Parts: sequence; C-alpha cells; structure tokens
Amino acid sequence: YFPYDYIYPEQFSYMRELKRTLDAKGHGVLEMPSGTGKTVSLLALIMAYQRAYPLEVTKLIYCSRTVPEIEKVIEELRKLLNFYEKQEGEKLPFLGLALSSRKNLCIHPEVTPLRFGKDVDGKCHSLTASYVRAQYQHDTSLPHCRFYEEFDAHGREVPLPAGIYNLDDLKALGRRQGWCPYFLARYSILHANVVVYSYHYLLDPKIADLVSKELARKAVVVFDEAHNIDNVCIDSMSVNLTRRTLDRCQGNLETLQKTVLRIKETDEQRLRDEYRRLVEGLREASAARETDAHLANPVLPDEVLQEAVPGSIRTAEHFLGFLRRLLEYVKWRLRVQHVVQESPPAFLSGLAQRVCIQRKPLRFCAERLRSLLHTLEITDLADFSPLTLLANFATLVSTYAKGFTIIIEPFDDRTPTIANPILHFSCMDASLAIKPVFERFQSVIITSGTLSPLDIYPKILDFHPVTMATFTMTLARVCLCPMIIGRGNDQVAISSKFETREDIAVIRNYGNLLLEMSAVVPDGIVAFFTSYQYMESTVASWYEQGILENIQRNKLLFIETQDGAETSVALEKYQEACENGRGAILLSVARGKVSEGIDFVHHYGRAVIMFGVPYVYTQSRILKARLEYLRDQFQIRENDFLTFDAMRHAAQCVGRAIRGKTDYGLMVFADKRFARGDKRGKLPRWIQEHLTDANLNLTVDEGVQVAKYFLRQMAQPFHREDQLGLSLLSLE
Amino acid sequence: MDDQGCPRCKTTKYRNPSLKLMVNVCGHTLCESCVDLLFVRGAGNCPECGTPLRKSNFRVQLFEDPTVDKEVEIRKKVLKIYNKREEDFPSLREYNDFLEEVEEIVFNLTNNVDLDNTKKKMEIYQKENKDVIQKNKLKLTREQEELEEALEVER
Ligand code: SF4
Ligand SMILES: [Zn+2]
Ligand SMILES: [Zn+2]
Repeated sequence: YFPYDYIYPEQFSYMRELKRTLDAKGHGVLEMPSGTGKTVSLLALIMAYQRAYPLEVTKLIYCSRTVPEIEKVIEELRKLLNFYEKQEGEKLPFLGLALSSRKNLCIHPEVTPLRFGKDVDGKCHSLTASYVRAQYQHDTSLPHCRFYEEFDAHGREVPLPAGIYNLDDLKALGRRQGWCPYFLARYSILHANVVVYSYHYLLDPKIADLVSKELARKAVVVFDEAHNIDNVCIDSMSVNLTRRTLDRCQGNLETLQKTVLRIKETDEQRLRDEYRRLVEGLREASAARETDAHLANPVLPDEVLQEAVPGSIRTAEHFLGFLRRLLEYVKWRLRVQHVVQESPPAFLSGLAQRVCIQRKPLRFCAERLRSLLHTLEITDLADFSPLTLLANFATLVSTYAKGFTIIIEPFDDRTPTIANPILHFSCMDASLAIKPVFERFQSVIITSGTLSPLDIYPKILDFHPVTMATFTMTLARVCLCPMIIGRGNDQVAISSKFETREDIAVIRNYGNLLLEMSAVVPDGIVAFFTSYQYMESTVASWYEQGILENIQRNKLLFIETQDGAETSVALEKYQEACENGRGAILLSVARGKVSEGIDFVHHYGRAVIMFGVPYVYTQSRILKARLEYLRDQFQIRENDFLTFDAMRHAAQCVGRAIRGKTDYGLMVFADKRFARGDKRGKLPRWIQEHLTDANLNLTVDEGVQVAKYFLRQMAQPFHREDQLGLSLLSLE
Repeated sequence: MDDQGCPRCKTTKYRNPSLKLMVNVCGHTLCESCVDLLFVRGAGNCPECGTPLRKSNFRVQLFEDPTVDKEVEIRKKVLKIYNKREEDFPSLREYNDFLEEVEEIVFNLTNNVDLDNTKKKMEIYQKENKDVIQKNKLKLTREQEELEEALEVER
C-alpha cells in the first residue's frame, strides 16, 4: 500500500486492468484523464510487479512526449519508491533510466554550449569515434574525451549504480562518478528494471534499435500520452528534400572527390584491404555505437540491414555510382516540380528507367556511404549531414515506394515558393511504425486521457481486447466545468470554418466574450484558435474596433510567434508574470507549440478558451492523400476521421490546466457546432457529471452567468471535502 | 556549360540560356545551332574523328542533360548490349559474385582500357538467340488482360 493521496476509489479499477493483460497477452487501451492521479496511482502498482519473483521475465520501458515530462515521471516514481521502501522495510534495488541523448550530453566546455543537438553531437562523435578511432592515440587531435576511456575501464569492470536518476543526476554524476549518458546508458541498459524515454525512438523505422533482447513474446511496454499516434507513425518515416539541402549536398560531394584524388598508391592499398574484411565478416566491431547515429535499421517491419556491400568493387568506382544518383535526381526532381502531379509509380518506375541499375545497390547505398568515410575517417559529421538526407530518401524507394505516394506542391500550395521547392513523401496506413513494436514485445499498454472515442480506434488495424473507460468517483463536482457557447436564436454567428475577413459578426463575438472573462478569471487564461490564418485576422480586426486595446488594461498579452527561438523566451515571460504579478493571457493555436506539453497548472493558467472547432485544412493535397487511402479500408468512415482529429486536439488543450484535483480548471467551447457531438466522441465522465445539465445552447450573455457558478462555488472547498480512505483504502 | 566547348559556331551558348542541345552515338554534345550549320556546309561528320550521321539519331533536349561526359557514356553502353545480359546470366549463376564483374567492366570501359575488343567478340559469337523482345511481349499481353478484367468489374 502507498499512503499519499486520498482514496476516491481509483487503484481498485487499475488493479483489475493490469491482471487481464498478462492473461490475454495483447495490446490494451486504458483511459486516464488528467483529472485523475495517473502517476501516483500508477507507480504504486508498478513496483509491486518489479518485485515479481514468480514472473520469470518482467520489464518496463515507459515513455513520454516531452523532455520535462521525463523528469516529472522520474520524481513521481522517486517518492512511491520512497514510501513503501520505508513500509516494506528491507529494500531491493532498482533502476529507472531516463535515456536522454543529444540535449543532455557533454560535460566538455568546448562542446556543450552550442545551441543545437545533432550537429554538436556530430562534433562529439567525430572527435570520439572518427578522429580518436582513426588517429587512435596522439596528443591534440585525439581530444580529452577522458571519461569515455573511464567507461572503457568500468565497462571492463562491474559497478552497481543505486536507483532511478534524474537527467541532472547523471550530469552531476558526470562530474563525480557517473559516466556519459550514452555509455553508462549502454552499461545500464545491460540491466535496467525501468527505462524512461520518448516513444519517438521506437516509433521510427530508421535509427530504432528496440533496446531489447531477442525475445519476441516477453517484456512489458507502457506508453504515455499516445493519443496522437496517427501522425507520429507517418511523420517519423516521412522524408523530404529541398533545393537548399540539395545544393549543399552537391557542394560537399565535390570535397570528397578531392580527398580520393590526392591519394597516391601506398595509402590507396589500405582502403581496399578493409573491403575484403567487410564481405567475409558480418559482426564488425563498428556496429556497437556508430549504428545508432547513422541510418540503423530502415527496414524495421522486415529484418536487419546487413549485406555484402553490393554496388561497389573499388573505392573510386563507388563514387561514380553515387554521383549518378545525384546528377540524375536533380534532373528528375526539377522537371516534375513544374506542374502538380501525384502518382506513386511515376517516381518508382521513372527512376529505374533513367538509372539502369538494380534495386540492391540503391537499397544499401545508405549504409555503404557511412562505411566509406570509416576507412579514411578524417572527416566529420558536419560535412556528412547533408549527404545523409539524400541517402535516406533513396532508401525509402527501393523497398517502400510500393505503398506510399508523392505529393508535388510547387506553385503556392502550403509550401515555399519557387525560391525553395520541396517534395513530399509520407505514408497513409499508420501501422508500419507500430507493427514491429507489438511483435518485438509481449503486450503494450497505452495511457491517454484525451483518447475517448474508441469507435475510430481500429484505424491502426490492431486488436485491443482490454477496453475500459474512467469515471473517477468524486463527491464535489467543482473540479471542472465544461461550457459550450453557440449564441443560438440571437445571432447564430459564432462559427467560421471557411471564412476569413468577410464578416465582422463572429470576430466581434470572440472579443466581447474574451474581454468579460479577463476580469472574472482569478488567474491566467490559456486560449486557443483554429489556425494561423484565422488567428491573425481576428487580432488585426480588434485594432480597428478597439477590442484588443481594452484587454491590455487588465492582463498581459502573449501571442505565439513563428520562429522557435522567440517561442521559448515568450513562455518564460508568461510563467514569470503569472507567478509574481497578475496572471496574463495566452492567444495561441490549438496545434502550435504551447499545446504539445506545457503542463501549466493553477499558478500558470487555469482557464481554457476554445475559439471554434480546431479542424484541419483538408483542401491541401498533403493531407487528402492520407484520407483517400482510408476509403479502401473504411468507406463510411470518410467523415468520422476528421471529427476524431478535431476533438482530439480540442481535448488536448483542455486536459492540461488540471493535474491532481485541487487545481480547479475551466474550459470553454465557444462554438455552436458542439450540439449533438458532445454525446459521442467526448469524455465519458463529462456527459454524466457535467454535460447532463442544460448548458450547451448558451450565448455570450448567458455564458458569463453560468461561468460565475464555477468561480463562486470554488471558494467553499477550503478546509476539508472528499477525504475518504484514512490512509488504508477504507479496509477494502 | 561553356567549359565543354562547341564545334562549329562556338558562339551560341552565350546567346540563349535555354538552348536545345543534342547528342549523338560516338559520344559528343552538339547544340541545335551546329546541326543546321554543319548540314549546309557538309553533312554528319564528327568534328574530332570520323563518325557518320545519316539517320535522325539526335536526342533534342533543352534541360541540359549531358552535364558530365563520364556519367552519360555509362548510361548508353549498358542500355545497348548489357541490358540484354540481365536475363541470360540468372539462368546459369547461383550467387551474387559474377554481378560485380558487370558493374566493374563498365566503369573501366570509359577510362580507356584495351579490354574493349574482348566484349566485341562475344556479340559476334552466336547468331541465334533473339529473346529479350519476346519477354517484353508477354508483359504487354498480361497488362492488357488486367485492364480488360478491371473493366469488366466496373461494368
Ligand atoms: S562522449 Fe560523453 S563526453 Fe565524449 S563527447 Fe560525447 S558526451 Fe562529450
Ligand atoms: Zn554550337
Ligand atoms: Zn569522335
């Protein structure tokens, strides 16, 4: 038993769900809204299992979606370790591995404070296993990467580290006795009772290593916030190419020609000596760490990538074969970007007719390009990163162009103009990135609160026998207060799904309701719009009538920008004003950058405003191809897929202001489209406990009076309310 | 563009960026200006050696296809007599070891190697084989059967 939070009851329902998974042995779906303790109650049942002496093989890899939430999972798992470590008396060891790669890497001051992740890790690996593997020992070239050599020493040895560590625990241990996040991460993957990281590593058929053994029906995988999986399984394996990246790929390719040209006959013989070893060999020592950086296993739903380096017989012969893959690609890409065209067999069959080669050297050219510089290795990833984007695009053609498509949007179509052309090559059936995950492990359990419409869940085409919702029995319903404002028989103008600045009735209603809510909300207000086009037209219209000027009198304005550099500095100013002075207001987009995972609470933003249904632009041809393929599997579900993606992002912007129970958040759906759809693909605990009362056909005048009930009754819960259990589960 | 040279007129690339360039059989690049200028003066002779040009064997293009002279010759030698070898070898081989010789013999053929006379003796060896074209005829017949079958489903 884990004495901490009051008993609803809730752990009794989560205990039965974890028992049928091991018996049925399949994927399970569990609804865990943000209003219920999905961390204290979950981690209390998970360590009872870590002590499963009977259960022969028991694992957990647990993920999340943001780098702060990793740390959140850590700390919460810390304390439940604390208490029944105290309670059960004699403590058995533990490990939870927050495995953060790039952005949490290097302790050398020369390397660390350059801003990006990938390029600087290329400088790191170029130093470690490109200059100090080639120049294998020296005095200046072979840089003081001294604790990699300390890893060499204690990787020969056997330590036993203590427990689950933070991200900064491993940097502080970097200073003291913990070594490299990567390499200690390797030694601790060798035995780890719990590794916590992001699910983007597993759901990416490229550099995914599965960090598992050869067992295909063992281990336990637990996902977190896996509601938005339809796009991750497609955007991960998606590849693209622009004229700017293609121009740099051709410029850096000429530098490689001058490297081989200046090689005489003595050094040239050493390059051909390793070519024979790679053919007769198959377990090369370079497959331990350099595989994770370069394209590891692009054919994840198939087998591993290991061939007898085809398409090469000499060193200079491989350069001409790769040069034809660049001089012909620039001639085929520029000729198809003149007009619009969408045909998967146009690029697959067109490339084979021009370049008269086989599908074997074009498939393995990505791995051979990395091994080409391993022999000379005097290079570095800064000059190799533009060459990787071209080799990654060719890999998705020899064994993936038989089920994908090519979208060409050159002349003004959600893409840059003629100054920077771009082509699209994504997927449709979001199941190729999750099928190897279900086959490599035993059972995978996803935990999402906003994922409530389960009728559209078979989009992934995967079985799910474990299905259960969550109601959370609560005495006082002052936790949340969903409200729907849609004017009605007074103006009926509140929706704008295909209108820009043609009318001023809907824009005026959005400013009149927001101005009144800015004086009654006790803290901050976190509003969201539809897209970037309708958001800029609404703010610009308030400058003429004089609506945004009155908002500046009370709260401070915060609008999401476009660049990622000015976005991080804008959120820090919002968190400082809401905690020190008066809570400000957020005017962003439902799919912007403050909607992925901010975890803002009461002292940051306890009010949620939704301006219309957050739909998507289906007129674009980058999304129509993803929906056209659904008609081959589901004909009648051509419209329900758009409703799911619209209500999922709407609940995601709502399921963030509250985390425990005493947060008391407020959400507003100021749109008339929320009429009958609020009783189907919505939260089951909102229909019976909130949406039962008549509060859907409200207007601007009525929406303020209803909002006063949540802002006035909230002052009563102050001393004690729903306190059941008495730290003993009520003897249940 | 202007670094590869120009035969007769020599003053054409500096007059129009979108110039229509053509190729031949021996391995040269002549624009559309040198085609009409040489016909009114002579005929179809190579400006360097002696290659006759009788039939309309010119590939007109304005996208500047022959960028590098090394990569344009290896694409024509394979789709001539080496493309037909993609079927005879699999009928006797058993492992991926002889396919490296085909990729290697076409790389050195451009760099002036005496082994060019060796491959010419195999073309004159046997005079009865045909094939290749007979294989493409079966693929076209099966394609028309699928279109007719797909049309019946629509009906
Ligand atoms: S290995 Fe550990 S130390 Fe050496 S570069 Fe990468 S981080 Fe910096
Ligand atoms: Zn000319
Ligand atoms: Zn000639």
